[PDB]
Amino acid sequence: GSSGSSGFLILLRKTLEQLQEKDTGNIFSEPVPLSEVPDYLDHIKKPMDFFTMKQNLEAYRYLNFDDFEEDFNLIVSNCLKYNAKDTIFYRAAVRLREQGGAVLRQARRQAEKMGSGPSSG
Repeated sequence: GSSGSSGFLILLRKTLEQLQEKDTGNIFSEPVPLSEVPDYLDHIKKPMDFFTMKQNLEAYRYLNFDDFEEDFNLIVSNCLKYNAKDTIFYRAAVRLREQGGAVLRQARRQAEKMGSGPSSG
């Protein structure tokens, strides 16, 4: 075992929320239904969402920001790779990737400042 890494967990939980704030429509807040999209995966190799990422996070699956960030990226990618600008979910994902960036950029420094060494503070 190890001393334990909790602080990092909190930072993530707090960050994820910030991202949601941007999503006022809650288009990604929930996982896309297969009943309406039988070929969902057929185009998406790794389907990620705000709800899905949460579960993994609560399961201590994300130990390094990079990972916690990856999931999010997909949420937008799989959406921008499956749908087109014309659609809604598309324009909604673009905003998250743009604005959200600030959230992941502000929280990133924290996950690093935690350890007084490779990052000042």
